[PDB]
Formats: sequence, C-alpha cells, structure tokens
Amino acid sequence: FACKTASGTAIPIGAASANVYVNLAPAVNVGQNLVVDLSTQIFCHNDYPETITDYVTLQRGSAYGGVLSSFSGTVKYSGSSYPFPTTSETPRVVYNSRTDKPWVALYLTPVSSAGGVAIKAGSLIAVLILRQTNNYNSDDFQFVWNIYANNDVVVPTGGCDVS
Amino acid sequence: DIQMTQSPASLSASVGETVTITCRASENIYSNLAWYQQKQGKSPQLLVDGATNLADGVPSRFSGSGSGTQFSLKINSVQSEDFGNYYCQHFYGTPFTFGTGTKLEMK
Amino acid sequence: DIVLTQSPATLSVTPGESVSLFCRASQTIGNSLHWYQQKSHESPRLLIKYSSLSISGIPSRFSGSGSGTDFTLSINSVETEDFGVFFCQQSHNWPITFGAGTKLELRR
Amino acid sequence: QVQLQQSGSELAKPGASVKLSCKASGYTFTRYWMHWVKQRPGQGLEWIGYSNPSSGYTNFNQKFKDKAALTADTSSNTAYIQLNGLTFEDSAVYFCARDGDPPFVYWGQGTLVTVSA
Amino acid sequence: VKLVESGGGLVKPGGSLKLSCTASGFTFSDNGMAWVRQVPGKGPEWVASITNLAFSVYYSDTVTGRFTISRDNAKNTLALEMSSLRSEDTAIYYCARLYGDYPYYFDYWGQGTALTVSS
Repeated sequence: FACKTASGTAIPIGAASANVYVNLAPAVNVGQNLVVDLSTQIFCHNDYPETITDYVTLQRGSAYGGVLSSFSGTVKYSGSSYPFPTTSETPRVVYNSRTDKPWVALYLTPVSSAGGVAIKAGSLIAVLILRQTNNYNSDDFQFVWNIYANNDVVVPTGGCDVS
Repeated sequence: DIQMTQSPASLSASVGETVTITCRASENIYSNLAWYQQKQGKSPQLLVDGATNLADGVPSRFSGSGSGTQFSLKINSVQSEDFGNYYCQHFYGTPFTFGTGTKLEMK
Repeated sequence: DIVLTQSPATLSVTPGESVSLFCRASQTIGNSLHWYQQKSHESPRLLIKYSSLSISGIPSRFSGSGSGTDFTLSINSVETEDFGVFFCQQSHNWPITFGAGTKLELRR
Repeated sequence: QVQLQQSGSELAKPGASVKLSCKASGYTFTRYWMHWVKQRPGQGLEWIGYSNPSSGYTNFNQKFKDKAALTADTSSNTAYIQLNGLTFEDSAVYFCARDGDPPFVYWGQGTLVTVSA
Repeated sequence: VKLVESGGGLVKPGGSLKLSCTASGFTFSDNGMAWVRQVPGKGPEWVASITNLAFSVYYSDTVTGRFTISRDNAKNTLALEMSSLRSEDTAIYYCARLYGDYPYYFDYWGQGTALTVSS
C-alpha cells in the first residue's frame, strides 16, 4: 500500500506513525461543518494487484489534533455518516483496481453561531489510527496517520459558513 | 449484517464460586465487544469496555478476556445483588446488534 | 541537516545520445525530490515533479526514476537547446539546503 | 449525574402512527450521539439504530429502515422515535442510551408500547 | 503566471532593504511563498518562507533571528525586510511560490532582483 496524496506525499508501507500531508476543504452542510476532504486529495490503489485486496477499516481512538482537544464531529466513510471519535468501527472500503479513485470527509458539529478556528501549517489535523486488512488471510495492521495540514483556511465552528 | 451467538442460554450460580460466559462470533470482530448487565423490570447497565478494560464504579470481581473471535467473561465470588442477564454486544459495522443473552438464577 | 551532492559536476556530451544525472541526499527522503533546468541567464524551470510525475507544458523527454537516497533524471534525446545547469532539490525536513548543480555543455 | 427516563405504557391499535419519548437532562445533548434498543420478552435485546441531533442523519437497521424515523430535539434535549403502521409483534418496550465517550452507558426504564385489536 | 520582484541594488554591510513580491495568474490565498537567493556560478541558497494566511514563518540555518518576512493577502504582496548584510549575500533573489505539501516545492519562478555588497 504505497500510494500517494494528490499533492505528491510519499506514503510508506508499515511506517506506523505516518506523516502524510493533505489539503483542507471547508464547506457547510445542515448541522455539519466540512473541515477537510481526504477523498479529493488521497487517491490510492493496490501496489501488487490480482492477488491482494486493500480493505481499510478505521481503528479505535481517533479524534482531531493540534489545538483542537474537546472538539468532535462526523466522518463520511464511503457514503454514509458515522460519529467521530470512535465508539465503533466503520465499514470497509474496497480497493481492487489500478485506478486513482477517491478514498472520506470530516465534519464538525456546530457549537457557536458562525465562529471558526485558525489552522497553521504543520499542525496536526487527524490522529487517525487505521487498519489495513487483506482478503487471503484474516490479519490486521496498525498505522497511525498523524495527518497534518498544508493550506490554512478558516474551518467554521458555527452553524453557518463565513467566507 | 452478521449473526452472533452467545453461549449458553442459562446456568446456575452459587455464592463463593466462579462462572464463565462465552461470547462467540463468526467474523474476527476487532475487539469492539461490551458486556451489559440487565436486571428484571429495571434499567440495564454495563460491566466492562472492549472486553479488556473495566468500567469505573464496579469492583474487579468481573473480568473480560479474549480478542478476535473468542470473547470470555470470568466472574468469581458472585453475590445475590447481581442476578440478571448478560448481553455481549459487538460494534463492528452497522448494525451493532446485541447478543442472545445469558440467564442466571439462584442455585 | 541535509546536504545535496551531485555527480558528476560537469560532463561534455555529444548531442543525439541519452544522458542520465544523479542527486544524492544525506538521509532517507522517499521520492520527495525535484529538479530545475537553467539553460542560460534566466530563472530555472522545473522538469519532473516528485521524481515520477511530469508537469504539463514540459515535454516527456525528461524522465525520473529511483527512490530512497539515489535518483536518476534522464533525457532520451538531447539537442542544441537543453544545455545548461541541472538543480536537484530536497524537501523532506526543514530547513532547505540545495545542491551545487550539474553543468551540461555541448561540443561545437 | 447523567441519567435517562422515558414515557409510560401506551396501548394503541395496529396501523396507527405515534411518536415516543426519552426525556433527559444534565448533559450536553447535541455533541454526543444516542443509540436505541428494542426488548422482546422471550427473545432478548435487539439494536435499532442511531441518529444525530445536529445534522439529523440516521443510520438504521435493515428491519428498522422503514419502521422508524429517528430524530433528536436539540433544544428540549429529548430523544425521539416515531413509528407508523403497528404490527402485532411490535408490542414491546424500547430503551434509549448514549453514544460518544468511551463508557457511553446511561440508561432508562424504557417506553412500553402495546397494541391489540 | 507572472511574478514581479522589486528592491535590488548595491548596498553597504549593515544596511536595510525591502524586497517586494507581487503575484498574478493564480490563487494567492491557497498557496505558500518563499524567497530563494542564488550566487552566480554557485548553487542556490534559501533564506525565507511563509505559509498561507500569515500563520508561520521559516528560515534556514544561518538566517534565523535576522530576517523579517511577512505577507499581505488583501493586496497579494510578499514583503521582506532584510537588515543583516554581509559579504556572502551577493546573490540574485527570486520570489517563488510554495505549492504542495507543508509548502515544500516550487511551482513558478520570477525574474528576481540582484543584490550586491561593496564598500
């Protein structure tokens, strides 16, 4: 699983604490503040096709990082929405072709009216512990994607979007 | 969408003794199991977290163990005030369904 | 820190052949290395982005390969317009320290 | 102290539509999710689904996909579930609980709904 | 994509100057900036960089504690107040655009201004 981010980040296999850098994409949904799009930046595939299948399941413990400590939201992991932090484990994402398809969105539940947070570059934005599972054998991995931020855009903490 | 079997249906428990409750799953559930303690005509409560971590408030007589497919619960020196039902519930993938249940009675 | 070493410093090559140049970093980098081409007295222009991908507007005659510590930037066919200096650039950990640059010249 | 309590026994008729109650106080209602339980006497505990107060989105079960419509009132801090088209085997007691923090176990006595011809 | 640099010349050691960078043709608010100096006949040297809104500044090993770099996102300008001249600063300066992850690599390069030191 040696894929890349759209900006060109080198993602190594089995590096545990992963320093992978993505781009922020803020928007607004009803009751949701779209912090970041990992789908439109992380396009992946399988490194050794026709014999293995990349299943990714989000392992427990994961919240936001950096300055955000008591802040929680929602994850869109392959269409349907789930809470974030992890009370459970989301369903899998199938990877079976050599095609750079989108991989997931993070949303924030509004506490203020229209307020926001400033994010610096090199600050942590995801503490995501993942799990890569094959199909031939019932095994499991342990990667800690310490996802940081590249661009600095104002992610809203309120019920609307200010731009 | 997975079916899960808790074993057994019922057993007899005395005072000053040890009981074992076995929670078996088909797929290798990734340690997202919880043990729920139900009373009769009353609100149920938890015992442990993740079948490894004790919840805060109850003493250490209750003990969960196991990971993967085999999940077990050892209870020693059980007393009269915790007679009820045990529900081992899995949390891997929607739906997060309960178990069948385990019935406890006076010996 | 991290220093960049080029090999060779200078190389006079007859046009019409295929050339390959190398840049070596101090530590592990992955594939996070870039190249620049300065033909004459102007701003240098990038050729291959992240050692495997090209930039549109730059032709496919520039190719990159390798990972880890060693990299290769190759030109399959050279002519009278690509002579100049090659710059290699490391972007793994702060701060940024460049390389010397390889001068490629043509016999005339 | 965080606790839940629920409505009384409602007896009704099949084919009707009714929305139930799960009353709460003393905790932040919209920044942590809630889950639902159905109790069948002689069968056991079964899982219904979970809904968001803020976004309003709900993940259901396959059985409760068209059975229930799960909302959660942010202002009144009351967890809601409505059911239309009652059947003879739906006479049961519902339980409501919390989702979020590691523990996330806070329980109530349940809403008992029974229907007959 | 056009990049405009201003502020070059010949100065004594211990002077102070402002280098101004003006950008056009792309999105300024999504993408970082840096300054790169080049000695003629010698490899490039980096001195200063800054991230998106004005959230963080970065320098190289021999630059920290000396330079001032700032940005104005309303008028799309990058400003360098530099006041630590020595004999090694005889170089041509390009204002360049840090695209990609953690603003690392350089997308387009401007013409730059020359800066030389003499007594």
